[PDB]
Amino acid sequence: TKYSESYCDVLIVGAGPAGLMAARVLSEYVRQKPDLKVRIIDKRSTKVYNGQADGLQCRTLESLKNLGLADKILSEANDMSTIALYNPDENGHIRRTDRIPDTLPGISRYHQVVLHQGRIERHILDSIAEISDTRIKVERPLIPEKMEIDSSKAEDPEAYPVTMTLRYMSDHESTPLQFGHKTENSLFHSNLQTQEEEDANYRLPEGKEAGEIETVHCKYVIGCDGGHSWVRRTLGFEMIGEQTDYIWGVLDAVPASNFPDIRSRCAIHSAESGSIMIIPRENNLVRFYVQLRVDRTKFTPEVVIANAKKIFHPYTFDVQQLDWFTAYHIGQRVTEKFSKDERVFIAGDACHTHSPKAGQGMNTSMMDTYNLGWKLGLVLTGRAKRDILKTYEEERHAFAQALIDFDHQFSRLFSGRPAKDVADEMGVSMDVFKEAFVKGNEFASGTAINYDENLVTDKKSSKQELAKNCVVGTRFKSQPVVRHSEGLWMHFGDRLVTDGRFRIIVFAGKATDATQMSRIKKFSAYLDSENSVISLYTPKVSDRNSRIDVITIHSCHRDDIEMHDFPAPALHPKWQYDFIYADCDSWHHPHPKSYQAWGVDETKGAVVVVRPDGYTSLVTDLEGTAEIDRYFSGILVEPKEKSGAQTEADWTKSTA
Amino acid sequence: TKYSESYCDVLIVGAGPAGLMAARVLSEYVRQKPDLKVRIIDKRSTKVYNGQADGLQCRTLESLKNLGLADKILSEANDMSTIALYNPDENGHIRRTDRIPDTLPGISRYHQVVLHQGRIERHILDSIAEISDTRIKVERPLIPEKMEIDSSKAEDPEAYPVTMTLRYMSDHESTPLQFGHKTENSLFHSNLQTQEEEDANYRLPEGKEAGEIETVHCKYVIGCDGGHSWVRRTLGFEMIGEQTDYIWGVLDAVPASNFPDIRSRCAIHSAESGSIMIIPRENNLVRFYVQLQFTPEVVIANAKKIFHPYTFDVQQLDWFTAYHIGQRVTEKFSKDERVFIAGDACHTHSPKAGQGMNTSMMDTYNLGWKLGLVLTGRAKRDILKTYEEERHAFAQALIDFDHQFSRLFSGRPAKDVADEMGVSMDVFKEAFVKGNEFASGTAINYDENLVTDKKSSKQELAKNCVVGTRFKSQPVVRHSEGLWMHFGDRLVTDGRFRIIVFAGKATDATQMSRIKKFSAYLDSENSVISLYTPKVSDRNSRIDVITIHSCHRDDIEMHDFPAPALHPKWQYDFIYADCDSWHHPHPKSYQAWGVDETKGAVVVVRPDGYTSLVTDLEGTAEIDRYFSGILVEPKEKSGAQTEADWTKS
Ligand SMILES: Cc1cc2nc3c(=O)[nH]c(=O)nc-3n(C[C@H](O)[C@H](O)[C@H](O)COP(=O)(O)OP(=O)(O)OC[C@H]3O[C@@H](n4cnc5c(N)ncnc54)[C@H](O)[C@@H]3O)c2cc1C
Ligand SMILES: Cc1cc2nc3c(=O)[nH]c(=O)nc-3n(C[C@H](O)[C@H](O)[C@H](O)COP(=O)(O)OP(=O)(O)OC[C@H]3O[C@@H](n4cnc5c(N)ncnc54)[C@H](O)[C@@H]3O)c2cc1C
Repeated sequence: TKYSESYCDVLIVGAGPAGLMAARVLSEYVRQKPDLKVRIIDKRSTKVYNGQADGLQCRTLESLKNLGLADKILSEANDMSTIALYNPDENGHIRRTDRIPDTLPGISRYHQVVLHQGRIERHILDSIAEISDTRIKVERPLIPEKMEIDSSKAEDPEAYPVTMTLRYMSDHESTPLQFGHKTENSLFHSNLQTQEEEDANYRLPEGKEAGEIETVHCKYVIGCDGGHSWVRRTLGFEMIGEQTDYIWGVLDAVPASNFPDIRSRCAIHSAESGSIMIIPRENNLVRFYVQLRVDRTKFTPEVVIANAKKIFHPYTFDVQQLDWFTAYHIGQRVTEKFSKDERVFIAGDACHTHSPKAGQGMNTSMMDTYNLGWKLGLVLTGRAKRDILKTYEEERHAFAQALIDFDHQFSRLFSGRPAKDVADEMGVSMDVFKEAFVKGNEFASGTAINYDENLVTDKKSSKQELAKNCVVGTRFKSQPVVRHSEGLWMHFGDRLVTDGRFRIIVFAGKATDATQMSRIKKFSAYLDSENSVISLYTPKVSDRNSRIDVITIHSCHRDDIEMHDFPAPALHPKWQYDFIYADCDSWHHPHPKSYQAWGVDETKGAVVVVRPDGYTSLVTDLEGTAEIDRYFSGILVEPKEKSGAQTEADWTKSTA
Repeated sequence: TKYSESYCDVLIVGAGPAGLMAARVLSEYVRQKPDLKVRIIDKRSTKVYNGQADGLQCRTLESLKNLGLADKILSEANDMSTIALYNPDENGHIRRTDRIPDTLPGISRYHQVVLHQGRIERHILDSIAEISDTRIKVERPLIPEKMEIDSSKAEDPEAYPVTMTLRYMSDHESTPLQFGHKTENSLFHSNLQTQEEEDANYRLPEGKEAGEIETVHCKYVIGCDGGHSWVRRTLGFEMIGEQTDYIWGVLDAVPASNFPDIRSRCAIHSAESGSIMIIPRENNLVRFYVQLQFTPEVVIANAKKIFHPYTFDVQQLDWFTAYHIGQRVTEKFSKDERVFIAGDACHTHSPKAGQGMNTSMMDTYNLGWKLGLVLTGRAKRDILKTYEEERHAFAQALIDFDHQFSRLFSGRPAKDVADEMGVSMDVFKEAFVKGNEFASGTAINYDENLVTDKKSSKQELAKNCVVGTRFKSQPVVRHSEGLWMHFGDRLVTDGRFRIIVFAGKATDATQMSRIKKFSAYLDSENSVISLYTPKVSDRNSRIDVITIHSCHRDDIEMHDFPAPALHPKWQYDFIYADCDSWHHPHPKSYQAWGVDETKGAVVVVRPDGYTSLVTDLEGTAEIDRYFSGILVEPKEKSGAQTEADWTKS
């Protein structure tokens, strides 16, 4: 009945974790250039709880911290702390054989935590509201009906190569089934749903007046539409993998059990009834993953509870209150392609589906659009070349394959029967299981990713040895530093606010040394010069740390050198105190030995280039200014009016 | 005139930090007994929005944490970290001669932080609304005109001995602060901002008209009306002390300076122009206390002289004031234990160690729980005497400290070794370092009194848990999942007393015998748990019994401790361990608490977080006697524990 037409820079299809992270990242570029139009749609109402996830891993939290979202999430989430392993003994009774750390010591300053997905979303929704000044909001219930891509306009910055036809649904079309169960349940969301049903349930019924069918001309489209992604199926992107018939059930409940480790993360392998994974949650809840075509109507809590009782034998297990529940089969799926012309992208469950044994979904799916987001943002504001969009798929698809590989094995070890004795070859070795879990915990933290050389990751021009624990292509790891301004001891990763800027981390080394200070001054003379990356890439009369943020971490105690002993304003910006940090001893903490943790020489230092994303992309010395120019030349687009050579007088000397 | 009459349990005059903290603590007793009527009024139309008090010290933050208000505050406040001391050369040039820590290492897990008073107020206002489920609201602008006290009714529980006559003020009769609420650029609004903005409109409680005069019959009145207190003046309590001729100015600004330590806390003694104290704040602001010889320009001119030769300009100005160096304190804090005073109303001093808001909230944090327990029929009225016994001596020590410190800060630095009129910079440094212990608020030691029992304690069983001092937090490992945490986070301030059971080496058969015997006491018909928890109420709801043992959690289970006495049914915030964990070494917390690792001890902590009794597992008679002098037995006691051990099938 109503036919409409409009244009937009980005269309995000799906407002789950992936889609919302995409919106949150894009919001920053929308605030810098308010003409940009970024829309995000969902086809579901908010009346049926639409979520299922609860775990946030180490690198997700470091990233959320850089988006200003971690402290609010951390004030409510639960740190499970320990993984207690339970398996049958001589007589087949389950007992605790071991305990391993839920997060690996030293891997990150943030530990994995768990929290209701709806609270995670709310926090991301508030941030989007703030960063976009309420301008970007989820539109629902809306659903794409057609997608037409003109591959001949793909490299044209003025074109709108993707035409999306959206249908405005009815409240009833947008409401998912609940299969007759009283308890709020996300068996709709569940992966037992079929993509057929996913499309069939939100379909314009028969007595059918689409309320409105909108023709949206888009520069870019991001498909964050889940497991059965319609965006993926319409691009023709196959998905390799096959679903087992191992079936598990999920209970979010306030338990009433004598199980000694009911409040700890646990793995329970029973002799013959299946496994359980306990995920202790906030506010007295505990999540239970209980091992059990399937008729979802008959899939009740009761069936799941009866099976959990068998697995817990001889400990007791009862539910005091049940908030939600689901079911899922064990299966792994991945696509080979994440992009169609670097115009239509898929992210999140749309690209990779797997079991929840290591709670990786929401994590990986937000990290996908955290990666894509800054690349799209720089492209959209005219700051970076379109070729950086190829790095999305280059970096994230290999990661999804490694994710599916890890889940493939971990889910099967988790779902198999434990070996009775050593001769029982077709049982699961509990020692192999422990080994897989410990090894899986490094991968599952999200902190071990190493991106292969690409347009925004330059290994070839790097002297890696100058910063040995700052491996190009890996996340720039936070380490404690002492802010020079007042002596505040802090995690340096707090300083890397994600807002589209690249960083140049200047490890000034032993700045009191006359020879080292000569190198530092020469580097700052480069920075101040007419054609440095600072002068070239920061728009005329804009702040010189507004595109490329130049931060100095030195090796001296702050009693031995002043901030004004560093070049001003190249390294010591006028009346600004978030630029000079020190690897030294402080009132409440010992010398953190951060240069050493970063693998950098304490006397000579190094220069490390970090992406907007927080991933190290270049490692050189203070003399490697040509490698810095070349790195930025292949990525950034020069503003129409450049800042040019630094013309301000040293503010620390100047009399007023 | 419209006239009205009503009754209330507590009337709080003054909605500054003191009053708000009183409302916040009383809110909990109101939630437990919703008939209680607690009101809080104020003569200013709106809350403060800028400047004024800005310092939060260690013990305040520990307490705020126990009230669920520290993390919100910490997410915005600034930790000044260092104090840089500057004094003149031989040629009279100011230079940095030293740096000392802003918070003393090891003194607390919280460091002093700074954040203006409007933010604090916002936060205690939101807490109040949440705990009291919006029932307790600041009524403003209203002002008392008369107070009549009937001392012959002081000990009658049913009486309303204090009659307050209140007047509803009009928008234009209330005096607004010059640096008021500032609308936020943009369309986006968080709730702080939204709350801030409605708070910024004049607005009598509903139906009330400016001019309306209300006669309020009160059981209790708390005057938190500030340095010029109308309540203290009406009570006739003399503000004893002297006001010097030293005058200082204050600037809350975004500075434009080449001073190297502009973002650090600093003390600057200039040769002949006076002193400066720099207090580096949140969001690029810096607070400057500038000694004068009025408007902001006069204060800037003087700061330029003191900073010579460094530059000093103001990029933006958020607030400003001037005051005189002076100290004043009352001898009494209470009239019949019916009308109390708290905060600046009892003690005023210079802001050199930003003690005002800190001490004032600690006053009503102390008074509050005592009033709360009396009002809910849980404690006897005699505990109210301990407010004044504890807090007035502290106010006297505060004025004594400020008396000396403000004078050292406002004097001209000694040129020579012979310059005796001048201030010795070495004496100054000593005073500051020694002042920092006091100013943390963590060294208070209350004298023996009804709620603090030193005589019946065996202090040696817990040597760093000195009766009368705050029960210091120490890292522990929650046994349920192995979470490493500060144990003080567990002492939620909500009116409960704690019994901290240091179970010691629980795997020892002899030690477990003592533990079980203690738990048999707890479960017995006449224990403090059975006597003081109402029939069918949770047995940790009045006296909260927490167990901290010395074993690793791989060596003993939670269900090896008596259930439900020490291991409550399906509840996992009771058993903690002094052990090694995944991310931290063994904290050595028993040793930090000065408690024997094998034998343990039993420490009783007040609702307030102050230790009040130290004994051993056999000292059950001392525990009974301690609680019998304080608590009132409910009409229907819980009696002996009758639940089966829930851990056994
Ligand atoms: C039981 C269970 C527990 C899990 N636990 C965890 C855990 O703790 N940690 C973790 O990281 N992961 C977990 N996962 C995985 C995680 O839930 C998903 O991987 C994650 O939600 C993927 O997010 P997404 O944004 O890509 O897609 P989804 O979360 O599926 O969201 C897609 C969104 O797009 C919408 N949509 C779909 N089709 C259309 C359309 N055609 N048009 C418009 N909108 C559309 C939706 O209605 C939906 O809001 C768990 C999964 C399950 C099954
Ligand atoms: C103008 C000013 C400037 C200050 N500057 C500083 C500074 O630079 N540094 C520093 O550390 N501290 C400063 N303080 C001191 C500090 O703010 C207090 O120590 C702290 O707020 C604790 O005080 P209080 O709660 O007891 O009283 P206050 O904070 O004074 O609050 C008293 C409240 O009661 C009200 N009131 C007063 N009379 C009546 C009445 N008759 N009826 C009803 N309500 C009434 C007021 O409107 C006020 O809201 C300043 C205080 C003032 C008032």
